[PDB]
Amino acid sequence: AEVTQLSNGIVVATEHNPSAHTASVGVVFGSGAANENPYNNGVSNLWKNIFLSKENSAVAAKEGLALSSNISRDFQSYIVSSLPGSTDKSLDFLNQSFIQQKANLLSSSNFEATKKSVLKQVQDFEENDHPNRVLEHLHSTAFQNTPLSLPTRGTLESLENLVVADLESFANNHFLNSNAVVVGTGNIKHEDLVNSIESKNLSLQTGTKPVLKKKAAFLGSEVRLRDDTLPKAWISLAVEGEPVNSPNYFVAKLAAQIFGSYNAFEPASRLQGIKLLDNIQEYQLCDNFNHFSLSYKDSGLWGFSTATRNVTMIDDLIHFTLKQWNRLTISVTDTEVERAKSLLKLQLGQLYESGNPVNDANLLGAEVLIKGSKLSLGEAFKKIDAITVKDVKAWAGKRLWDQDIAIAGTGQIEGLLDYMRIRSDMSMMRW
Amino acid sequence: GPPSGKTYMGWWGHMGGPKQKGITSYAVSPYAQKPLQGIFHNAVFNSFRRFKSQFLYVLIPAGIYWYWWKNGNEYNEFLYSKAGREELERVNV
Repeated sequence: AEVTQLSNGIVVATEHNPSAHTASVGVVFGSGAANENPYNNGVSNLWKNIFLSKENSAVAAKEGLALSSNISRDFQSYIVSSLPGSTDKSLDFLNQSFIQQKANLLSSSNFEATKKSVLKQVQDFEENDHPNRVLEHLHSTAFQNTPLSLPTRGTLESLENLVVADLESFANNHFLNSNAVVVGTGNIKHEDLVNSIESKNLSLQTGTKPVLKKKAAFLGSEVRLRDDTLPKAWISLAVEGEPVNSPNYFVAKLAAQIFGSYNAFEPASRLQGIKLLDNIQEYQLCDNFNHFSLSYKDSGLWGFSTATRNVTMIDDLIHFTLKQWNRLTISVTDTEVERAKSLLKLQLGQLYESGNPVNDANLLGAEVLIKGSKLSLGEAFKKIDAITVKDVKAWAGKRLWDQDIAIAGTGQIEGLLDYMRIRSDMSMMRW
Repeated sequence: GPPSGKTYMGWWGHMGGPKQKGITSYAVSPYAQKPLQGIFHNAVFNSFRRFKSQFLYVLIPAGIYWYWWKNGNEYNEFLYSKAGREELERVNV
């Protein structure tokens, strides 16, 4: 495989997979949820859903073109998938959708129907999807009074104040030339995409997006969304992780991989090679957990989210999990590092080299927006092979051993104790 | 072990209060928090508020009993002196 890249003010980056049967072509902007003030919050979600609106999707589906979109903290994307013989049709449709006009998408009826639909979706997310809203409050309290705290989904109190003028103001300030990368993944060649872009004009705007004064800074805090009428207790807990373009990126991900993920109901998940499972399976402390190493442009998060029904033994869950985290600084073995190497090679090659072209388009767009070129997977495997136990211990002493944490929880979290015992459990007192 | 009676305090998880919903907490780590930022202006004005709302309930009984003790002690050291010895004679008999 190979990733090429060229420039004319726009950036054209591709992945010619000749074995695939489709071809995704779309623009990936460099603005995201982290580029909004807290009063126009959710305008990226509303651009996602006016791009995926019914009239626009119908006009797309007349030629056999499926639309896709994604709103992250750092990057938006607007991807159009088609057969590999219709890349010109997809480019001309994306041109007509964004560049040539926006007033037909931003009519009164389409905007009011879409605002109604996104208000319904945000309310449905707020009162029914519990582990994701725990993770969103974890971001909202780890990075508070700072633009990386804003949720990608938007809030009900802000999103019902947006009108068309704010949509157009965000479009003029963020849908720009240098801010964007046009991405073609799947079964298209790079030269075909560049010659077809130069065949058209496809000039988004003049460019040079707002600087955004505040820089993301981690802030140890907690938020407790206690709802006694829920059957479980969802809780995330994280420290300041590593951002992208850091030398400790793969080390932070391998540290997340050491303790892995778990599902108490699957039989092959209870037999993993984690030493936390010997403590966690005896009295059935949780139903599931997953360790995440989230990496943003300015900062990052490293921690775990979990859910449990054993609501009287939440503190034992947090206790054994954090003592296992303290094992990284002091006495992590060689076999755990080798196992995490093999599993992280596995899940990283599943992530970057799955068969779905839209996910490849999102990942390639994000990576060539942030760091200018895509690191191919072989050099990634060499960087994973270069990690030793001393690198993990040095990273854990830098980032894990007695550092501030951020906690978010909802449900029956009365069994979760104060902030100070969870904070003081980050250092063992025995080392 | 045997079961016990109904108490009014459970434990962490089943404490026994009413069910609560939509009440959110917010707390910051004390490592990123400056302690004793609220000692100056606090130990003056809040301490004067806590004294003003709460002193008179202590000061009126202290005043009553100290005045009554002082009047009794003065009457003692009167009637065991030379001036009030006939009054001591008539009230001791």
